[PDB]
Amino acid sequence: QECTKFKVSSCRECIESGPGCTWCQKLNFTGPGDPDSIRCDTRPQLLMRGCAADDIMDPTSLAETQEDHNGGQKQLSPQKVTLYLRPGQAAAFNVTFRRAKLSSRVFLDHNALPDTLKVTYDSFCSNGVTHRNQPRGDCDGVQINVPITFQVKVTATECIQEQSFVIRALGFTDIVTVQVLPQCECRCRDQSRDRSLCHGKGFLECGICRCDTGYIGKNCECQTQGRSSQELEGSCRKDNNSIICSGLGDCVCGQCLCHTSDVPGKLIYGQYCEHHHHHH
Ligand SMILES: *[C@@H]1O[C@H](CO)[C@@H](O)[C@H](O)[C@H]1NC(C)=O
Ligand SMILES: *[C@@H]1O[C@H](CO)[C@@H](O)[C@H](O)[C@H]1NC(C)=O
Ligand SMILES: *[C@@H]1O[C@H](CO)[C@@H](O)[C@H](O)[C@H]1NC(C)=O
Repeated sequence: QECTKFKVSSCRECIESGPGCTWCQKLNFTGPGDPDSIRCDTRPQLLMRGCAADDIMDPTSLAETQEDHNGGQKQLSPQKVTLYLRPGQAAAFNVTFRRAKLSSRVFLDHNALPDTLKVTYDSFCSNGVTHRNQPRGDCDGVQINVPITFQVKVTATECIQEQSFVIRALGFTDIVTVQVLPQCECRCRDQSRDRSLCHGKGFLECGICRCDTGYIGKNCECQTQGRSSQELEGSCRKDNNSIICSGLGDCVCGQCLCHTSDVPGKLIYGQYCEHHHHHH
């Protein structure tokens, strides 16, 4: 929790909806009556609905760090950082400053960023003052050979374009190079290893079948044979102002297939899944 979403139709659209949002790519996850957007929810919700660990798509903001050989750099480490940023979720990483002669007071800052990137600093000073969530790193009472730590937190407001920026301690030539990359795309299972997926009449895209022309259904199971995909839906809805199969079933090649329940003695029946029995 929490995931706010509206009629999401792809894994990326789900990820973009907020850091609490995750996407279930499980084949047939959306049973009768359930639209594609049910695939997008908080991790605990999907788990509870039977989405397995390998089927929850949930890329996360993260930092990778690299240090050059030695000399290299002396005072700031690490020398290279790569961030993968999911919108709304901070990536955190630590920069160490090691005084050599100067200076007693040390500030940490970065070059101007686009409005899409928010950066704050925690300062873990040795004197031992602590600052948190500040626009700049700031430590007084810095001493030679006793390293100080700054925690850098970077948040993107969108799926950003790959860019770089630098972090520097004021008065020093040292550079921390920060590579910034988006983390918005899902790594989903494609249909390469099974020609029967989506009945071999559509493309599998993070659990959703995108059916070839002349085929409809969650699994592309229904050939239309030019009966319009409308005519077909018409025998699944009671009136033009009503919803298909009462919101409780799928229109499967012109006929409602109703949600089955594990609850005794619940039965959803009728031409449009309109009869909701509690005593069957
Ligand atoms: C998905 O459901 C369809 C029912 O139309 C079925 O043909 C297919 O075997 C199912 N695939 C799974 C569970 O992997
Ligand atoms: C950075 O260092 C601080 C202070 O030692 C520590 O509490 C924090 O967990 C570190 N942050 C990361 C991202 O490793
Ligand atoms: C009937 O209602 C559906 C519901 O969305 C709509 O797509 C369609 O425009 C309507 N058709 C006519 C001709 O009334």
